Amino acid sequence: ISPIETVPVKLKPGMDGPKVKQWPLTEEKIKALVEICTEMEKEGKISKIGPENPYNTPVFAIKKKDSTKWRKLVDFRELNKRTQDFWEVQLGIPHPAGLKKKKSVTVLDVGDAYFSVPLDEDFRKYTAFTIPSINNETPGIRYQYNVLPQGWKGSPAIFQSSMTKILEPFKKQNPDIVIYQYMDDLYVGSDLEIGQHRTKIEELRQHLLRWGLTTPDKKHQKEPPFLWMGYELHPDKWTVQPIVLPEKDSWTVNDIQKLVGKLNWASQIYPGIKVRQLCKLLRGTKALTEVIPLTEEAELELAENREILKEPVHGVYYDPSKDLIAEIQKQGQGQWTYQIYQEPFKNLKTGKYARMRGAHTNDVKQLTEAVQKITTESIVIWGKTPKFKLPIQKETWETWWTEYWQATWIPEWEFVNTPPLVKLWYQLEKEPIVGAETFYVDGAANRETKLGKAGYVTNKGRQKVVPLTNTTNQKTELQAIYLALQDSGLEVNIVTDSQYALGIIQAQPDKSESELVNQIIEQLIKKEKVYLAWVPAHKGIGGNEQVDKLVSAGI
Amino acid sequence: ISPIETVPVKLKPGMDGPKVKQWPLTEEKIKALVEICTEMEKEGKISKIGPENPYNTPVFAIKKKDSTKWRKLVDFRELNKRTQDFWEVQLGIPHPAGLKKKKSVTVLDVGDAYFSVPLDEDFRKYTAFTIPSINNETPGIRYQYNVLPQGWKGSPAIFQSSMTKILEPFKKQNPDIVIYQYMDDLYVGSDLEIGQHRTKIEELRQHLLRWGLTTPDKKHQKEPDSWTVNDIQKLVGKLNWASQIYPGIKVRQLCKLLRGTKALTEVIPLTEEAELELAENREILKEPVHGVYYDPSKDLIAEIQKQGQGQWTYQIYQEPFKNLKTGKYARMRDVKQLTEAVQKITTESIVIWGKTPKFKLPIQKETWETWWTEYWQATWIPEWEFVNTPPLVKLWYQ
Ligand SMILES: Cc1ccnc2c1NC(=O)c1cccnc1N2C1CC1
Repeated sequence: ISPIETVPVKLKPGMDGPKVKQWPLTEEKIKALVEICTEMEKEGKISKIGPENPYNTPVFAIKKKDSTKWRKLVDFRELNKRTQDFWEVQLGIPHPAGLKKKKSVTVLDVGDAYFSVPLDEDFRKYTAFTIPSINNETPGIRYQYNVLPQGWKGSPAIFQSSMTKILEPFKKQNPDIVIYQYMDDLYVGSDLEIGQHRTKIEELRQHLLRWGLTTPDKKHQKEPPFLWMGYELHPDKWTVQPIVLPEKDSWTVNDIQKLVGKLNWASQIYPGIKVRQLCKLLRGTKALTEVIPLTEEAELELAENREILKEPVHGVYYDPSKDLIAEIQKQGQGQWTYQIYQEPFKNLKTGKYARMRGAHTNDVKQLTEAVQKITTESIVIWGKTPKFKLPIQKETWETWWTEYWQATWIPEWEFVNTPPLVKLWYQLEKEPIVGAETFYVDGAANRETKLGKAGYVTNKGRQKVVPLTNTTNQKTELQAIYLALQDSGLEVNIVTDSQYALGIIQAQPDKSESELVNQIIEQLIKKEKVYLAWVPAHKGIGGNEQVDKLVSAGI
Repeated sequence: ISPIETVPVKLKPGMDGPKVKQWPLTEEKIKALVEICTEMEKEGKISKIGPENPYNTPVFAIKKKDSTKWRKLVDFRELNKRTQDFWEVQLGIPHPAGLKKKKSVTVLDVGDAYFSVPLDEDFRKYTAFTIPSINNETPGIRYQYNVLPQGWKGSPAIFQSSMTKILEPFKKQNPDIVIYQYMDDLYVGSDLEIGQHRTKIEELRQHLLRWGLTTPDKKHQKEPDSWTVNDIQKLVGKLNWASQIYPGIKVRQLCKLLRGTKALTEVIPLTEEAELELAENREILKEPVHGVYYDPSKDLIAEIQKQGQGQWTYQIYQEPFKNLKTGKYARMRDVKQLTEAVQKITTESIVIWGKTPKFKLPIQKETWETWWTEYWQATWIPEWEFVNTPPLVKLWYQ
């Protein structure tokens, strides 16, 4: 019971009530599922016998772990399936990083709640179940619910909803003592002199109890630094709690998957944790029990992470509004990271940004990629975008968006002297240097035979070819550029028959992910003027027909 | 009291109401949205709270023009696929192939009409949606529409009879002025009436208000030597490549010119199969030369806008290298630039084809989801896709 207002529930169009029977655990079952089913009325009437005309559902008694009485179970999956797309789903996680601070909060849990709130009437008939009645020749004991049943998604949606109807008059009779709910759990908090908080908790617990929901407590029963989804929190600050136990090698992919788990959750506030190499190798591993060999560096990502994991990293000022909300990206963990903060020391939120995206999306381009995670993140956590303290500055940034082939927009960002990363490492001259030895590029290789060819041919009747075996044309065309650079100085104009090959260079990448490209970059960083230019894939172009030849024949 | 006075709106066989998302709106953005929705609820019918229906539809709050107040721009994109596209057969408002030919077009936001005037029955439940709460601290409750939603194409389909009669007294007093209703907007277009249109439009902006409350709040007057070798790497390269969106037309005897090697020297400049092919091609490049380029009201209109610098080139085409219109928007001093182009194009695809195109935007997926809703005024929502990594210009233009 509860004098509340029932929510209409229709069965997915076309379907009908569950026809699922079962077959007994003898006296163990029935006996347990009766000394209890009889209290489904006489001790809070939660169901009514009404055995013949309806459908059915799965009766089953369990209970074991840390208690003293045989619990019942009927998480009816058929009914469960004949209505379910039905409600709007419970779906959100308020990030502590933003929960503003109350002076004192409290978490009154709620009694058996998803059973207090009522359940329709032009429905209940499908929440029936048969308890065989007597021994073997058990006549047939049949009930059917009258309230939200345990394990039927109507329950959480309807419930979350019946309780915020009830919490409204209160939540109106006294604003400022605003609250939050996530399943039998009301995290009530306000900035009240503990004393009056003590009673205004009574009122909440009282207004509850006159709508059923008999909130079990003694005006706040619960260890004061609660366990959220992780997020051990307190009006003081918050944090995450137990974070490890990695014995020693025999490290299967099943484990590594969880370690990047354990590590990531932790990213929240522990500065500079950084999973690249520990999930790096985590590839293929199509099987849990595949004890993947760790690596050299993973040891460092666990290492450098290990020591980081002390306790000189905990909480935030929570949202404390009126303060700019600076967010600086102290980026450069051989990857990119950030911390959202408010005032001086203690941080607000710590989050990384490793970029598993690109043929080396530059510092500049990786940085931007990161501002729209913070920007996106901020917008959700506090409902606004942050002031940005960026290790970049005009020029570098300035010119790149100004001249990058795609679009982007960034909030107030301001620079700070630190490890620069301003990737203006190498730029390309737009007008073919004259009084320069233009090299003709071409590399090739066969599909079947792994026979590749590192070409090139200049206007000074020069030429060379370095053979390669075990490549693909889109590799030979890059060594086909490395050479040209490697066999010249200062200037140098390269002509190629590859849109791809240049796309790399032109994107002006960085970081070793493909050593040809890794060096085709270092050359550039130090070669006074360069100028890649494209020429139609072969088709007899001047200079290109020539080299074309060199690298072709040999296949 | 109305009272009963609906129209039987329904969904295509094998369908369910949208169950979209709702982008996490800036707080101020919700603050208003929460206002717009409360006046709406007390303004009756237009909205009423739901609680056991799953359908949801993205909702944004924005401003329009030089800005002062806000406005909800509700994203019925899947309810369209879900209803309109189906209920696009009968109710449908067909498209006048002269509206473009009538060179001057003013468009009126005659959409407020859709509200209280008519309504949904038995189907209100699909126009559901939610107004958030920063960080989901509260279950930011959801409303339901009880009148024609100023958003979905399903409305004007309903409102074409009321709208027709209303515009009737004018369609005569002022005979053939092509009037096209598309979706909450009217493209009343006309011949180059010497700057005039200013007149007739306000004449109609007024006729609407007299003979009805259909209100296009305000006149709304949208009243419209060195021929270096490398030079051929360029010339040829693209030339060779232009004609691809053409048949195999000559370039080669201009081509071959660069034989041997040596790239900073000038070639010619003066030759047969050179000048008489550079030009031969030169005259070949003029919009109308085309071919079997046709619209097939049956295959989607794809579009690809290419960021130019201060300028932005765009290209609406139905299927591969066969552009059906390929011009350039361009306003010096940029996300909020694409914003103005993606709108310019759709507002033009419409006047021309009765349907917006599917955008392939050169922007990071999410740097758009964060603020397309900044300088985005128009009420419809072109369906876009983020195509990146990358396009190929270095010409295409000149
Ligand atoms: C887990 C959780 C989720 C949402 N809000 C809160 C909490 N619980 C708290 O203990 C809490 C801590 C600090 C500030 N607000 C808090 N509260 C708010 C209600 C006072």
